[PDB]
Amino acid sequence: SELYRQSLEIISRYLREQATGTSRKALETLRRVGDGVQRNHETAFQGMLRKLDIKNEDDVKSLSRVMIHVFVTNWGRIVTLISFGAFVAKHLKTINQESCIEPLAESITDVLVRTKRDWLVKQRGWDGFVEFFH
Amino acid sequence: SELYRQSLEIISRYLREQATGAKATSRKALETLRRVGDGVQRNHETAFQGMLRKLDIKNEDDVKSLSRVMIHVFSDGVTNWGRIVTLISFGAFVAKHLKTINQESCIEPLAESITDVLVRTKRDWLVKQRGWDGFVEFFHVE
Amino acid sequence: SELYRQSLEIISRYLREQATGAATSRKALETLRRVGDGVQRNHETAFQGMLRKLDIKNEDDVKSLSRVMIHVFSDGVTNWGRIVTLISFGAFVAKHLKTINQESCIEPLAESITDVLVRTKRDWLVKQRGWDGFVEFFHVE
Amino acid sequence: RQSLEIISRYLREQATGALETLRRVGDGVQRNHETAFQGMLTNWGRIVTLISFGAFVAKHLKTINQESCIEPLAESITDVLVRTKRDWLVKQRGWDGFVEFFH
Amino acid sequence: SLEIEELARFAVDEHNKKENALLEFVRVVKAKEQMGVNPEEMQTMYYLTLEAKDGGKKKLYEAKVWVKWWWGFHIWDNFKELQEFKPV
Amino acid sequence: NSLEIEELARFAVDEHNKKENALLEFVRVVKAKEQMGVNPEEMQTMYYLTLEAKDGGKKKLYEAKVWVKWWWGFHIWDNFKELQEFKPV
Amino acid sequence: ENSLEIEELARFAVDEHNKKENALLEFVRVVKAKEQMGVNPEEMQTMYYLTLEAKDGGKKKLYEAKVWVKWWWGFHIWDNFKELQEFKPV
Amino acid sequence: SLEIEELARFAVDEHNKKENALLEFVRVVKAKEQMGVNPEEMQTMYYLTLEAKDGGKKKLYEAKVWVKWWWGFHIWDNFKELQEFKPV
Repeated sequence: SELYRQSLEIISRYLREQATGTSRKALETLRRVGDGVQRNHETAFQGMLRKLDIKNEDDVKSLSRVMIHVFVTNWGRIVTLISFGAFVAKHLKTINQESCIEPLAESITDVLVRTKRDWLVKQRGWDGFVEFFH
Repeated sequence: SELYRQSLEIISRYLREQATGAKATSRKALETLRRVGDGVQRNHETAFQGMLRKLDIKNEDDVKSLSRVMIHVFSDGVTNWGRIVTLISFGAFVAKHLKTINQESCIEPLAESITDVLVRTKRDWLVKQRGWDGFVEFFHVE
Repeated sequence: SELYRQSLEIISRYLREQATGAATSRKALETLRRVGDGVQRNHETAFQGMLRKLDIKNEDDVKSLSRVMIHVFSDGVTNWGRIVTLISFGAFVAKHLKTINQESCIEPLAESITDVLVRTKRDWLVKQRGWDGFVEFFHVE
Repeated sequence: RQSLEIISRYLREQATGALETLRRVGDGVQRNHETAFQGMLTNWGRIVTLISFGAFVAKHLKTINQESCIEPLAESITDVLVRTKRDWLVKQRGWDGFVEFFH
Repeated sequence: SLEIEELARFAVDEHNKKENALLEFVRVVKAKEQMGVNPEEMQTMYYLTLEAKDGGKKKLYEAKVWVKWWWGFHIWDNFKELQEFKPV
Repeated sequence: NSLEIEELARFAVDEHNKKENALLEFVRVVKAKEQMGVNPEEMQTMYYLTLEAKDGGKKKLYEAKVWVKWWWGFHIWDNFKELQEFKPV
Repeated sequence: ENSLEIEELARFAVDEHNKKENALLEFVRVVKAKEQMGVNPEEMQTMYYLTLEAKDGGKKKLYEAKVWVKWWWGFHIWDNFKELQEFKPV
Repeated sequence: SLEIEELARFAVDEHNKKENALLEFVRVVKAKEQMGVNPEEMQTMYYLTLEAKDGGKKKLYEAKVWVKWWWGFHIWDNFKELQEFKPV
C-alpha cells in the first residue's frame, strides 16, 4: 500500500541511521523520541533480547512471529516497537549480522501495517504520529 | 508506641537482609514482606533503576529528602498495602544500591526515615487496618 | 474561599432541583444531572434501606447525618465516584424531606454536606483542580 | 430429599402467615431484596437468597390464587439447587454447614 | 458510625418487636466491636450502649448484635440478629 | 459477556424511549463491539450495539453507543451507564 | 489474549519450581488452564490451576501447578504479586 | 516533587549533552506545571527553576521540559524533551 511504502521507508531509514550513527516529519519525530525510549528501556530491551537467541535470519523471522502475536493501540507503543527494532539493529551490527538489518525493518513494518492498519487509516497514518509527539 | 516499634523492627530487618543477601505479628509481617517484596522488586526492577539513576543519595539529608518524596505518592487519595509494600520494596532496592556504593551507614537511617514518614502520615489508616496484622492478611492466600 | 462558594452553589442547586421536579459551576451541575440521576436509580434500594434506619427530624439530625456520610472515606480511598454517590444520597434525602413536608431542612442539608466535604477533602479537591476534575472524570473518552 | 422438605416447609409457612435458620435469615433477606425480587418475574448467602426468592414467589402465588403451584415451586427450586451445586453442597457438609454459616 | 447508628436503631426496632415494647431510639453513647475469630469469616459481634425514650423517660440499654456479611449477586448482603437487649 | 450485552441493549432502548419519548420494544442483540479504556485510569468502556426492536408492530435495526464509567465505591465496583447515540441502521 | 498470559504463568510456575527445589525442568506447553477468581470485589486475587508439560532430562512429563495472583491499585496502574503455591507430578 | 526532581536532573543532563557542558544538578528551588489544553492530550509543560554548580560555583537556571505521557505495555511511559535551558 501507499502507507506501507512510506512505513518501510521511515522504519528502514531510521533503523539504518540508528545502526550507523510526512516522511521527513516522521523521521525527525522518530529521531527525537526513539533514543529517549531506548535509553529508558535499555535494561528492558537487554533482558528481552537476552531471552531471544538472534544469531541468524531464522531468529529474525521467528522474532516477527512473537512480535505479531504479542501485539490498546497508540503512537507510544508503536514508537516502542520501532525503538526495539533500532536496539536489535545496533546489536546485529555488533555481532557482524548487518545483512539482517533490512529484513528486521521489513519484519517490523509487516507486523505494524498488518495488525494495526485499521487504526493508521483512522489516524491519517504518519501525519498522526507527528501530531502525537508534536 | 507499639505500631512504631513494630514498623521500625520490620522495615529495618527487611532492608538490612535485602542489602546483605541472606537471613508473632512482627515475625509473620517479615515472612510476608520476604515473599512479596522480592517479587515486587523483580516486577519494578526497571522502573526502580530508572528513578535511582535520576536521584542523589549522597548523605543522610538526601536519605531524609527521599523518604519525604516517597510518601508524597499517596496524595491522589488512595492508600493500600500493595502501595505500602512497593514503597518498602523501593527502600530495599535503594539499600542494595547503598551497599553496592559503600554507603552502608545510610541503610538504617533510610529504614528509620521510611518508618517515620509512614507512621506519621498513615497512623490512622494503619491502626484501622489492625496494624501489621492487616498486611499479613492482605497477602494471605484465600 | 472560591472552592467553598462553587461547591455550595453546585450542591445547593442540584439538591433543590432534584427535590422540586426540574461557567465551571454550569458544567459541574450538567455532569451532576447526567450522573446523580443514574447513581440514585442504581442505589435506590440501598438508599431506602439507610433512610428507614436514620432519624432526620431537625437540623441537629441533618448536621449529624453529614458527619456520618463523610466518615465513609476512612478506608483510605477518595474519588469522584464516591463523592457523586455522597451528593446523590443528599439528593435522595432532599426528595424524602420534600415528601414529609420538611422542605426547610433541604438547604441546611446542602450546606452541611458542602461544609463537611470542603473541610475534610480541601487538599484532595485542590489537587484535582476542583470541580474541573469532576467534569473531566465523567467526560466521555 | 432432606433439602426438599426444608425448602417446601419454609416456602409453605412463608406463603401463609435448617427451618429455624431460614426463619432467622429469610425474612431479613426478603425485606432488603423486596424490589429486586418484585421484578425477577457461589456461597450460602446467595443460596439462602434463592430459597428467600422461593418464599417471595410462594407469597405471590398465594395473592394471585395459585397456591397449588407452591409445592411444585419448592421441588423446582430444590432440583435446580442440588443439580447445580452438588459438588459445592457437599463441600459445606450439607445443611450442617448452612447452619454454621449463620450460627 | 453510620452502620453503628443503623445497628442501634435495628436493636431497638427488633427488641420492640420480640417483647411488645415501644422504645424510641435516641442515640448511641458507646460502640464496641469484637471482630471474627479470623478475617475470612466476615462476622462481627457489636456491643452497643444506647439511649431510648421508654414512655417519655430517657433510659440506657446494652444491645448485642451479631452481623455476618457475604457477597450478594451485585451487592454485599448480611444477616443481623439481636442476641441481648437489657436495661443498664 | 453476552448476558451483560443484552442488558445494555435493553438499557439503550429504555434510555432512547425516555430521551426521545418513544415506545420501541427490545427484541434482540445482532452484534456487539467494545472499545475499552485507552489507559488503566480511564476505567470506562464504549459499547457499540446493533439491536432489533419493534416500532408500531414492525421490527427494525438500530445502532446504540452506550458509555460505561466505573470506579471503586464502598466495598464494591460501581458504575454509571449513559446512552451516547441511538439511530436506525 | 488469555492463552498468552496463561502460557507466561506456566513458564513462571516452572521457573519458580526450578529455583525453589533446585531442579532444571524445561517448559514445553500448557495442557489445561482453570482459574478461580476472588469470592468478593475486595479479595482482588485469582488462583490459576495449570496442567503443563516440561522436559526432565529429555523425557516429556506432565505437572500440576497452582499459581496465586494478588492484585491492587498501584501508582496509576494495576499491580500484582504472583506466587507458586503447588507443583507436583501428575 | 519526585517526578519534579527527576525532570530537573534530566534537564541538566539533557542541557549539558546538547550544549557540551558539565553542570552538576543541586536542587529544584521552584516548579510550575502548564498542563495541556485538555487532559486527553496528557502532555504537560514543566517550568523549573533549579540550582546547578558550574565550575564549582552555585548558579540558577530556568528549564522548560515538555512531557508526552502514553499507556505503554505494562507501564506508564513518556517522552521527555528539554525545550529551553538558560541562566537567570
